[PDB]
Amino acid sequence: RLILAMDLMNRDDALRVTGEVREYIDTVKIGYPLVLSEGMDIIAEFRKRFGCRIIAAFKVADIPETNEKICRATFKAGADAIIVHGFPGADSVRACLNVAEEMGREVFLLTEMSHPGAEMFIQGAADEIARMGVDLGVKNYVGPSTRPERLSRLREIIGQDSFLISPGVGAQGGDPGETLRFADAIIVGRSIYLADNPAAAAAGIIESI
Amino acid sequence: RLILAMDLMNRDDALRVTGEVREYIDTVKIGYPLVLSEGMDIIAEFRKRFGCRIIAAFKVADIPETNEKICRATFKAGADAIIVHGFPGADSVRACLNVAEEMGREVFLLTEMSHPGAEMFIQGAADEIARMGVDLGVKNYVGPSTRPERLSRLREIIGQDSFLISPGVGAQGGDPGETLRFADAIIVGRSIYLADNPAAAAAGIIESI
Ligand SMILES: O=c1ccn([C@@H]2O[C@H](COP(=O)(O)O)[C@@H](O)[C@H]2O)c(=O)[nH]1
Ligand SMILES: O=c1ccn([C@@H]2O[C@H](COP(=O)(O)O)[C@@H](O)[C@H]2O)c(=O)[nH]1
Ligand SMILES: [Cl-]
Ligand SMILES: [Cl-]
Ligand SMILES: [Cl-]
Ligand SMILES: [Cl-]
Repeated sequence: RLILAMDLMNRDDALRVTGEVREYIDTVKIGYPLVLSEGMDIIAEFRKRFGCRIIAAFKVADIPETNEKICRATFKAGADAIIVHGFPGADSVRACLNVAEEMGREVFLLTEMSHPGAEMFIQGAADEIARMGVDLGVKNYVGPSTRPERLSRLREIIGQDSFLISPGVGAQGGDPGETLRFADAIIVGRSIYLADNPAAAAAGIIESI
Repeated sequence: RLILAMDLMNRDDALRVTGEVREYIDTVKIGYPLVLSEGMDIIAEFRKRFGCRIIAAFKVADIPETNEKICRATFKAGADAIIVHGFPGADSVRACLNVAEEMGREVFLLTEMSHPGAEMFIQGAADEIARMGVDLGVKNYVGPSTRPERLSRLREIIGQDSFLISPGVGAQGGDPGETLRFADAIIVGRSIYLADNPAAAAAGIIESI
């Protein structure tokens, strides 16, 4: 129920930390901080080295045509799933779903974000973004640990069978236990990778879980 | 280090047994007995239901053009890797490697088989099939548990970094421990799925390992 957000930017440190906490996870979320610094080949290296599932945290938010290209490159690189923003609309999300279907991969729909600014425009559209996901057949979602009442509403819309993961635990203020009342898994980055002992930090989260 | 060969033909029994032994594995080898009976959709169902890696045991052995089509359908269905026969030659293997590269997936090269008949024609070509794999850049191989001296020779050719899995353990007479002196993982089918208590059978193998 714990996903590591590996946002370190240098390959050596990323490999060190991921290896140290491998026993407490099986899924690593890799995003642009690491990929832009070390290249897309890092995805296949991680998948092979650690035998974990890899979720690409690219939160695609372009027009349909470009979203298709990004998804294809991401799955070609070996990612098991890609996170997609829902605010750009149904056609942009459908483009990602089409490529995931073609390549036997998964799409996670980001519905409401965890940072303070998410309240400005995203929050007001979040319920509709989640309903759009349900209408499109999306089965994997991302919602905020920092707002459990919003996480509850998201779970209500997507149902119990849908898979929901949630960032914002630790550094941003979210609580593991409270978040897991609604999400199937929690995403944790800094609380683990910036810790003096990442393995102990992960173990401590697991214990409370 | 244990891969389940799930060759039961009915979905209910396959799901039952795989769920019962899930804690002892993380990789399931699915082949034609199950796929032809329940459809290719069973691959994605297993991947989702159990969160395990899926190796498609199709041992592709056609001309390049057809091998390409089979590999594409297999990866579209969600398989993480596909097993390919090496006896048909380099072009047939290259066709599979090309699709695996396009889709961010893996190819396992079957070099020598485990049954008695493998001594008739395959064994005499096995060393060369393995060398061909090395020349083509193959990093994943399949060799026989029933002939550890042959498994040793295969390991010698492919090197220590290559990943080697081995069927023939249990029902066919192979030994877990002896096989693991050379292979990274053992494939076990009947000894587990036909057992009165599959979980206990898997646990017993794990203990001896
Ligand atoms: O609404 C969202 C969507 C994505 N992330 C991402 O999830 C991770 C959370 O990291 P951290 O705050 O645990 O360090 C980071 O990769 C971050 O970009 C959020 O934090 N909130
Ligand atoms: O040389 C080979 C190649 C493949 N398999 C396959 O590996 C599995 C071994 O099953 P079992 O003998 O443990 O039941 C089966 O799916 C079988 O088709 C072998 O046994 N030997
Ligand atoms: Cl993300
Ligand atoms: Cl972004
Ligand atoms: Cl096989
Ligand atoms: Cl066959």
